[PDB]
Amino acid sequence: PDFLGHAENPLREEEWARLNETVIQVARRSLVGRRILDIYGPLGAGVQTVPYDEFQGVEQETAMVFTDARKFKTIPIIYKDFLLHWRDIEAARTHNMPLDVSAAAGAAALCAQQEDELIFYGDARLGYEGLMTANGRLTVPLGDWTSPGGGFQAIVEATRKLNEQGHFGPYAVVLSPRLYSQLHRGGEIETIRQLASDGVYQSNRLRGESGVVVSTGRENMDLAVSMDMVAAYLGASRMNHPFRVLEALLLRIKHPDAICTL
Amino acid sequence: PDFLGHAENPLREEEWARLNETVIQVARRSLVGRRILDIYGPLGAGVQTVPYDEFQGVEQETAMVFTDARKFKTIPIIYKDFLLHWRDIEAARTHNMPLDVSAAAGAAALCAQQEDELIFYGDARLGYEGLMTANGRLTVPLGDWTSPGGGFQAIVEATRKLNEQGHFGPYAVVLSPRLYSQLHRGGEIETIRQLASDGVYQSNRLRGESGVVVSTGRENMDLAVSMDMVAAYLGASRMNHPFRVLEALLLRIKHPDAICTL
Amino acid sequence: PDFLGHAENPLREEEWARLNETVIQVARRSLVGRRILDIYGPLGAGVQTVPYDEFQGVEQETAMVFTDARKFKTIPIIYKDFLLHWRDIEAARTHNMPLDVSAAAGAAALCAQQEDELIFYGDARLGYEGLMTANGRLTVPLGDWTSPGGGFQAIVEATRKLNEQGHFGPYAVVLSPRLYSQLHRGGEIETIRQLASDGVYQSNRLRGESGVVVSTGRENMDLAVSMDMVAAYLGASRMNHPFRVLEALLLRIKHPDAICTL
Amino acid sequence: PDFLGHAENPLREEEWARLNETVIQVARRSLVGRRILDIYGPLGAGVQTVPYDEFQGVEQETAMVFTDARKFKTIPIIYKDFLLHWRDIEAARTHNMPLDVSAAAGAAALCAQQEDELIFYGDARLGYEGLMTANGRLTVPLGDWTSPGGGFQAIVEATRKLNEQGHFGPYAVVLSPRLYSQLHRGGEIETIRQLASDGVYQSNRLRGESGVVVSTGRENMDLAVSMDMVAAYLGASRMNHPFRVLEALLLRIKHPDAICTL
Repeated sequence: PDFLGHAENPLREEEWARLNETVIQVARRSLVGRRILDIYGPLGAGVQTVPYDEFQGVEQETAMVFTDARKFKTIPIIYKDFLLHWRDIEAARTHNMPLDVSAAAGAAALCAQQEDELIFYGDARLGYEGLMTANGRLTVPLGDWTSPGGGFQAIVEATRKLNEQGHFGPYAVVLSPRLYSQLHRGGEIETIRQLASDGVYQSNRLRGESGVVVSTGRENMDLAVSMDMVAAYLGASRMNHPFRVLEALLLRIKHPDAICTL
Repeated sequence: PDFLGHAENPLREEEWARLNETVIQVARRSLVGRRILDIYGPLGAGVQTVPYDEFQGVEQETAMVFTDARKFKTIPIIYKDFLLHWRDIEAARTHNMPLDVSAAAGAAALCAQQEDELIFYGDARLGYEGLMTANGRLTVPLGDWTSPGGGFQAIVEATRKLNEQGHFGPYAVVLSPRLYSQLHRGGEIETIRQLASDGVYQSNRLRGESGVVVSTGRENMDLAVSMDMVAAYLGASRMNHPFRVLEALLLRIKHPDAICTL
Repeated sequence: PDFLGHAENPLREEEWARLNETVIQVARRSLVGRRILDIYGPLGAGVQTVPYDEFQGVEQETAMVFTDARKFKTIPIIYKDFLLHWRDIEAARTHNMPLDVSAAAGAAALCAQQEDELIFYGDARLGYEGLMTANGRLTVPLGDWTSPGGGFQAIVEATRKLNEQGHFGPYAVVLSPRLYSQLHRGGEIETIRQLASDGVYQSNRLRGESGVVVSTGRENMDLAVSMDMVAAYLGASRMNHPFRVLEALLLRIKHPDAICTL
Repeated sequence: PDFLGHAENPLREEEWARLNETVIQVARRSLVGRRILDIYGPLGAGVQTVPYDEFQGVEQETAMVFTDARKFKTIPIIYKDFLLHWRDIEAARTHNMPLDVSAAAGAAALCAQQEDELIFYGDARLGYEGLMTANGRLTVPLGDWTSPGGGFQAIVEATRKLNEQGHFGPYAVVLSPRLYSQLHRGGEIETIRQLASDGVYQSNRLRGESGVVVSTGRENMDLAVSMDMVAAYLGASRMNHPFRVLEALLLRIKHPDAICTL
């Protein structure tokens, strides 16, 4: 039975691994920032604060007191809860029928949307900054995208001004849906991907007529992931089984002038 | 100790088996419908819906689409909660003294009363029907039971009219307490048990001056039991241990004209 | 799978044995003639004709030709068909859930009703006789059963006249429902069971205000059962599985004056 | 010989596996909904009903009765019959020559056409809904597709309105042949595949000047496949061998506002 008491493990090893791979594949399919940002590895669930800066480095009958000049920030956690019926779990095992993980997929999609929202825009009340709200970014006037080549000229101007401060490298462009739906002239996206070697992507979190061009590289910006998106058991409730899809991560912008918004 | 942390199993194997047999014996002692109904086996906790009908059975350059004409209904669950103190459980094991299962017995009795109520009368809002509320039943005018033989004549009339549609077989009679308390003439119940071979029983769920005669048989009516009455651990609360006596079952009336109410 | 082709055995050994025991128990619960008749054993499915009489027993330059004076009669077969869905059988095995045998139970009940009808009344067009239609039976005028002891006096008269031809022995009485529903005076059935040692039974096949008293014994009447009631597979149809509950048996009345109808 | 009697298996293992792979490849080549829908696994032939909703989740001297609020629907079966001559099967084995499976291929193609018809349009008499007939779908006025970019603008409007309710994600567009034959301006399909990441497909079941855009994901819509398309033996007829290509599946639309028809 295994349903007549509180359980350490309500699902079998294969059921947990089908819940985890579904969560991971939904996250990979719905996340856009992981394709333009470098990951500072999976640090571990025990890591709570990370340095937001780079380490620079620095007696007469008195000892010296050395304190790190680097600033530290705590890693936020984004989570979403869902529930599984116990009779459905009993049906998976005794009938030998697959388990439905639609609730887990929906929770993972919502958590991945929240992650991209946090990456592109910060919070302004917990101290977190985003790519579109960082201080020091380079901002270029927008141009008429309806004309053939207006978006190309805007990207050229953005690239040139981002170059003028010593940031070149492969470039990555992320555009709002309202800008992305104006590239209908033909293969006009392919003549912007030749200036953006890392890629041109569409982000639904971007609001209004806005886009961003970033000079990629670990020296400019990282995504410190304390723990990757995963599903965890919150303990049985009233015979039913609640689970939580959670991920802990932070965005570190070390060179705020490597970002150029439109 | 085993009380200093959350537990998979707060009771020992013998304690669980003394809780389960007490629940089963209370259910058997307090249930009347299991003596007049045939059980469609213990289907399992994974079974959630069952067919309410019997399977009857049923190209030109086009494939055919076959859908079952049988109707399906979901199996209801009846449950009752009780609580066990942790110090009392510690006293069972360390003092080697029996455990008190009075709360479990009371919960089982309440759940068995609810089961009989659901069997005899449906719900009318969740779609469930009962023996006294089914459409198509055969209803006979009642007679004066105070006179000697009035109940016998009522049962004879009920039997004859139930016969007139091809339903004979061993007959089972279930009477309300107010009808059962009117058989004081002597061994008058024993001259009705000779017409009802399956038995004459008393049911406290029956309301008013009412009774029922059923032509027993799997072809006429079944009691699909997804899972038998059992006690399950709902997880530790604040050091204390809540348990739930639960049973999942449904009543299937396939020949509604095999039932005759008084 | 085992459902992707025509099958020798659609059910497992345990499924066949649960179909067979259900058929047998329904037959035993619904048959009344097997309690008053002696069985001439299970002869076998290969037996088609049986002698209807008892063997009594019976040269000048010419051989003699001996032909048995016993008459022979062919054993009738009573059958009823039902159907099982293939998806339900697949659900029994893969889900490990019990199989529903309600159709088999209904077919067995109908076949058992037909058997009792054939036993009590013959056919008159295939040559078969019954207990209530045999030539030579002893018939006694009926009496008013409403009066206290009228049925007892009728049975006494029947017993005395059945005695007057050398037939005593344990007596067996079978009454119609309309006669059986007139024994409400009290334990009046128990004062007739003291004259009928084999038993007083109720038969729904008997029509009108009629009953029968038989002097039991193999020398007077037998029930030759070529094959007992059993379920057989008629071969797959269109993915679905038809089965047949069948029984082959005949009633042999060797002393027609050992039967007394009311 | 093996043709002189009824057979469990008229074909050899390799012949069955060449009949099954041909059926599967025809289904894969002729099915379009399996490329835009997520499959709720092969549940098994024993599964007959599935929940059409998502599980949400929910004493005083009285037990509580809990009934699932989820609605259940039965899984339809689509089948097509074909026939194989016995002399042709004998020729496959004794001559060691390949077997012709053209009839199986045709039956699989017809069954796959019926599956797509059922997916896109329901039945309206058995309770099944489709992508083009669901209640709650988002419907956008159509535009002149002859003009260069009219289809692109229609898809942009559909995407924006489907976005306005919280459904973004990879988008999948399915168009009727009469709409698909109007993309002759050049690589205009490739500038709509940049807004539909899951793909733009053509469906012959769509009628008139109609198309659909769906926000893919298990949380929005699934295709519960009880059993995949397979060929089964219906039993020998008159020396000849009939087979049936059958598939049991249902479409589950849990978020009807994730669908936008043109």
